[PDB]
Amino acid sequence: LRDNIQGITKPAIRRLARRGGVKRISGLIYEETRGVLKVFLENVIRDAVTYTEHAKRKTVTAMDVVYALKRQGRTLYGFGG
Amino acid sequence: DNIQGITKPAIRRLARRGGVKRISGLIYEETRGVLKVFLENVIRDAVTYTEHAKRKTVTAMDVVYALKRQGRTLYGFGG
Amino acid sequence: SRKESYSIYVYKVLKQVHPDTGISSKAMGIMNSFVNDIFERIAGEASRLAHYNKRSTITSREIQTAVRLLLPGELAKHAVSEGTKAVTKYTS
Amino acid sequence: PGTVALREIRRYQKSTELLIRKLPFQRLVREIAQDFKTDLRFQSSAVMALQEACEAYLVGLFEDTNLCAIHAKRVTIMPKDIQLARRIRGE
Amino acid sequence: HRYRPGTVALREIRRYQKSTELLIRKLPFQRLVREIAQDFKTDLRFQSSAVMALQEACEAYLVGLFEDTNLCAIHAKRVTIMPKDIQLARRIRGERA
DNA sequence: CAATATCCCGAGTACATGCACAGGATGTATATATCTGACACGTGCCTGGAGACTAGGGAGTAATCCCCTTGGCGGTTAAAACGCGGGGGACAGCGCGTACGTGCGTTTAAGCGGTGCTAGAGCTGTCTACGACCAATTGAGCGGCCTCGGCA
Repeated sequence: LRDNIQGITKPAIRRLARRGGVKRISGLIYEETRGVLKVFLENVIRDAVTYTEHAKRKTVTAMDVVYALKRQGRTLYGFGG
Repeated sequence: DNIQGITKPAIRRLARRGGVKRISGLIYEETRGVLKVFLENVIRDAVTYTEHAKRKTVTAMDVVYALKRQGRTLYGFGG
Repeated sequence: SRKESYSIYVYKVLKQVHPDTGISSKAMGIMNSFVNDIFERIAGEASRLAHYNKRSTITSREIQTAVRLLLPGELAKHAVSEGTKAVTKYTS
Repeated sequence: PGTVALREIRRYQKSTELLIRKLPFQRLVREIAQDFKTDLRFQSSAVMALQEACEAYLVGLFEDTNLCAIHAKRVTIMPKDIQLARRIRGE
Repeated sequence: HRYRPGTVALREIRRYQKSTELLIRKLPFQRLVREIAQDFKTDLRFQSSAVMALQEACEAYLVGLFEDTNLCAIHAKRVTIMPKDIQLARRIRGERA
């Protein structure tokens, strides 16, 4: 895959920011926030793939990512488990 | 009252280990607030593990298990 | 094969407290997750309590303690007062 | 002046939609998994369950980041605030 | 002879950041954990080593709170710590609000 | 340059530690065991691919002044250092709990047969909620009429 973190386009970061309650966003927040999101994805999808490899599956499934989240103190309600 | 025996210079020592140069005079009576609530939250659990087992002295293991529960583990007294 | 869920007891309890009201399916999955999260936390803490005291069983008191640790505040003294209804009725 | 930026707050705090475009986020998660193993397949609900957890982390970080900008007497958030909010949080 | 304000504060850092000894007096902290305990169960007894594991955990909490507080004061251009700093640190770590 | 301080080195200092010892409880060792689940076999689904198209968004730019940023501000205390107070620190013993052992007997697990609760079924069969549109309201700014204060 090419460079797909650039697909978290600047306006989308502003939407997330706007939800969070902030008025004014310096231009260096965009390239910092992509950095934070890529580090979070790495540390959850690694666990989700290790739960997958244990079961001899190829397809990653919703319970794998939910168990991956559950161990990091970041439990998600909505997809079971 | 017994909480005022967490004397001003003791707070300064704790602070000095933490690396702060200069301490506002409002920090003394405010810091006592956070110590008093922290002790409140682990003694509730330590006396809970005590009352469970019917004994009526709090052991080192009780305060270890109380601290372990709240994510503030100590290695020292019995893991 | 059957899949099993708590989905009917949460609905049954909803009609206990809001007789006109309902749940959307997506908002059922929340309760069906929440209710089994609190199951696991009680089971896990009650299990450790038996182990620390080197018991094998898990009687009522091995759970009433696990609730009185795990719940935050008024919910502890309410849930303890609620569960001691249930077993007191059951043992008659 | 300075009012339309504030009008957006009242919009996005009322809606509960997902705020990142779906396909661009899905192709990023396929990229990041390739260095863990080649030729995964992702279940369509797994990709959603990532997105729902990401947005809920990002928006929690901007809530905790703004508090730092207020502390420095500013309005504008800056990377030094994100850095503080992550260091003090323990990331 | 008399030093400059600042000189002795940095001398104290290099002292208490090199020792590992306990910083609160024993008896005054032992009185405090008894008073907070008797509000929850009357006529307790403590083992002599239980109160030590309280103290060694408290000091290590206080010292961590200050280390995370100073980070706020430094960010806010000051060097002096003030209550408004602790309220920020303790809110981002999710303890109080 | 003077002074307080940290650094450094050797004497003299209890006990801590590492060890040797007796001995006990448990890890081993062998034989037996079924059954977990490994493995093998197909079942059938979705994960994926692959197209056509609009319209939403995204990116870009332009103009610009808000907000940040900086300097210089004036005002008051944490720090410094000392004097100065009482309080944290080191021994004598009581007996109460904790442990631990004994015999306390409550309940669970298991295997038994019967049976009704639940959870997958529908186009169920609608119709709450979901857009779609209309209508009201307030508020703000721009014209317009009219007393009076400073000037000929």
